Amino acid sequence: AIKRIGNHITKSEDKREYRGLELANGIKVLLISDPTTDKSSAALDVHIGSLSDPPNIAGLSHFLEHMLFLGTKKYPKENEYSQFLSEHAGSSNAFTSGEHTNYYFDVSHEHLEGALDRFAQFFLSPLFDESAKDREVNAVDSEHEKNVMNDAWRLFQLEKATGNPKHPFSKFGTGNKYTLETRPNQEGIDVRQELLKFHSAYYSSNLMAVVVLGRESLDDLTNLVVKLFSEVENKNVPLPEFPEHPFQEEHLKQLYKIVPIKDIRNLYVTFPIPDLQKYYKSNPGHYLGHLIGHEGPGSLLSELKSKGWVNTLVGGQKEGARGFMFFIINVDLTEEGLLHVEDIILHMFQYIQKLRAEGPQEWVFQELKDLNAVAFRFKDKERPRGYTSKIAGILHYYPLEEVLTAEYLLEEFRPDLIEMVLDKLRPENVRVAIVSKSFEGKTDRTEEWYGTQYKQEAIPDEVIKKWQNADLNGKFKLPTKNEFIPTNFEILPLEKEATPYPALIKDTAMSKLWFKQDDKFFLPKANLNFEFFSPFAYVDPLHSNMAYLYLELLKDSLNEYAYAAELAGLSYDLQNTIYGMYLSVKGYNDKQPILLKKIIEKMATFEIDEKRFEIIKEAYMRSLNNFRAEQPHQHAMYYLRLLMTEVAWTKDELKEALDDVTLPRLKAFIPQLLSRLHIEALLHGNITKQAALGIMQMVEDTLIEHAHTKPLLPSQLVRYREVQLPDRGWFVYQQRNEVHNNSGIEIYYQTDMQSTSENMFLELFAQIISEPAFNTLRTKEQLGYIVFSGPRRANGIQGLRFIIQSEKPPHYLESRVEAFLITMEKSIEDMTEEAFQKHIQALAIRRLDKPKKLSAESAKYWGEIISQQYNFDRDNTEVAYLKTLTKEDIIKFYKEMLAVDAPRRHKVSVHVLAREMSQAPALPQPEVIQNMTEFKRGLPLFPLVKPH
Repeated sequence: AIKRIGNHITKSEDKREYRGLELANGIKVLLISDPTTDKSSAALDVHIGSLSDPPNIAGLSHFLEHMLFLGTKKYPKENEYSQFLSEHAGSSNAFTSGEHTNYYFDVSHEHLEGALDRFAQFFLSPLFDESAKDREVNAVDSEHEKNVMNDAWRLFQLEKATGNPKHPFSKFGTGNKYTLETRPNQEGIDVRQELLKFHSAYYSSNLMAVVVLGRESLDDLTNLVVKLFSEVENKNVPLPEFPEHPFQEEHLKQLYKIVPIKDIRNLYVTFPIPDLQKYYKSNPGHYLGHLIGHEGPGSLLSELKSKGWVNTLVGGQKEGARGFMFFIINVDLTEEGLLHVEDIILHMFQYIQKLRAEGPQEWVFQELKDLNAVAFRFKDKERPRGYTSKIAGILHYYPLEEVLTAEYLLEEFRPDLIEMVLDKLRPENVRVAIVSKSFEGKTDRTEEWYGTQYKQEAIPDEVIKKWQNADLNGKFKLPTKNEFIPTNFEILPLEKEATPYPALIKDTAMSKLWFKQDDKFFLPKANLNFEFFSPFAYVDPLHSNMAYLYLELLKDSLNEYAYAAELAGLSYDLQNTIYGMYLSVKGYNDKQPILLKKIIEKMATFEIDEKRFEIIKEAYMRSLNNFRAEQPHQHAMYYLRLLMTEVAWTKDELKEALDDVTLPRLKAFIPQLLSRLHIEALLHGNITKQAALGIMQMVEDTLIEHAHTKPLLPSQLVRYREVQLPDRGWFVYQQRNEVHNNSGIEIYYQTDMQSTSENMFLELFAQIISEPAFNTLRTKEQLGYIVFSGPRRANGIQGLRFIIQSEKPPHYLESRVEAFLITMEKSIEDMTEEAFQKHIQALAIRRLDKPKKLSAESAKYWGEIISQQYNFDRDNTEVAYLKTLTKEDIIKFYKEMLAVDAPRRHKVSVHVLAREMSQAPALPQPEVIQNMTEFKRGLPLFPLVKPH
């Protein structure tokens, strides 16, 4: 079905040449040409989802697109494709939606022909082997098993599940092992003959969406792949649509009271709405999402904050099926926000009435049109993974020139659409869902798969009647026009000062300031990473509690102003560290000194409300004891950063210390905190050197203006040290989770500080323990799913750790860890020069890459500024050291540091018990650890690093 069509594609700043076409067998094709990209890619999306399954077997298309990986007529071996992307660093994956299933992969540089040769003939010959089936059923069951207690997918499926049992929306997407293979054979149904049925009948027809991120040209890749794709044969399967929303009045105007897993409280408002996909030109859904969840003066959220009932919210247009679509409003609840919900709904109806008074607005449409104008015009680049799959997800509805101006460009104003959705948004169309933990003994209708319990209990008419007629206005106003719109579009020419790295352009006894500007990237955006530094931050639980509650109520106050900036592409973040408080602003070049001036002056002189303080106290206090409940890999990493620092406060003691925190103590504390402190900042983007000096001066002068901050002396530039191990010891202890029936472990190894040898040693060892541990332990030995291996780099200290959550005895697990160590030990001496050379070159390309997004490289540089290293030319350092390595060196690495007969043994594991609690030698005995403090009492501390 070899057909070819291309022309100019509206592609914004980008240099990547593009073409789109479509083959006569129903395959959407996008041609990407770029002569400067390393990794080439391609990604096929079938416009068939898991709602198109047969009514008896769930996740059948899901399981087939799993099984469509393995086995061709040309290469019937199992991982052959995948191993071929293990040769050249590729990483395929695929995902499934209600109407789509989307394969995607990449490839090293030019090797596309191979993977495409191993990818095209999936349609001709599926095999359905022994091993594929018998391992993939375990992979699907684990895929569902990690989705058992995940509350997002849980509440997702609960939305999926409380509808029409007749609508094909009512299919179960993933499927566990009970529905996957236990259900057909107990019914006598052959799984494989169905697989052949499903593959033959459904897949082959139409609605594919290929893209090809290639780095050759357009024409040569074109007449390769059109030729290469004629074996897919059209069958004319019609386009699957739904002519009605699944809520045919049995389920409308309804409430639910839901008990979650994590102790959260949410209220959910849902509208099933027909499609406006044909109206992608005018797009009322952006207007609705823009207008509903707005946060300004006279807004709904301003009143709910003003009554203190809702902390934060998100609502808006939810994408759905071809026929129907959704419209959500999801709000947070306080105590009597849990108790006085109806009036909240009344306030929502007042906001609806506000929308009913002014009707649509045009200056809003021009404003949002200009925002998407500029913002679509100024697009940076694309991710070689994820972007292509996303566009290919949206590629179904648009011609080959509309693939970029997808929804990110709007032509026309259609107030009749706004009249339609205004007419749609009525108390008739509301779905309600209450999320609270306290509904025990009260909910009968239990979920079948997951097991949550709920009740219908339809709203009586008195509330309804009062809801329709009483839609009036109180103190609600239209959201004022933005003023943070930019006119700064001027590219600043690079100066005589052509440094490739930020120089210390300003030094005081107060601060230290680093700055660069983008020679490559050329965007009107900038980064800001202010860090407040204070002794008093981590001194105790009590002042740290006050710091967290301070910054919480700080952002909570300044949010209602912040929303217009956040809507414009002006981000900020207040955070706390072990050091002090953490600020990271990022965004455009418009009101940068101005907004920053406001921020600094606001958190400089800041005030507190009473009931606001009560809410921040109670709410984070409720957020405290949730940290018993997380997964033990997360909990174990918390213990890892617990043990491997100098001082560390546990979450219980920190939890208990809020029993006495009153508002006057904090309000006395605050300027004392603000009395002295340090700021050290990295500024990166579209400004100048002298204006940066003025911005810094501005900031510190603003501080001295408010709280009369004076500089620090360089003896209170402290850092935390890290714990020495007694050179031969292997120490461990255990904690116990209540909820999970799984044990976790993290297996720490102190090598050394980052010296030039140790970086390439540990990196090389990390890659050689990367793939075979995934190959033999998690895959082959089937230990668990949360199996993790690899490096640890913290506090200027290298490390090696192994994160494994499973249902095993942990010492049994240790024994096979050590067995894997012996396996690797033997696997060392078996290395040829090909493993050697390909392995170190793949390590080089893993390490070496020039940054694509400016926000990424700033996070790396920032991550080095907080670690006080600053050696930005570590890359040349590492590559120059890398050429000087042997294999016997890594035995020299192995023996004294890693082996069991080690004089220099620095071994340590961490156990985490489960809820209820092939040959290994005799390792030495561990220690019991009752008091971690009395443990750390007599233990040495590491040196710190000479800063580059």
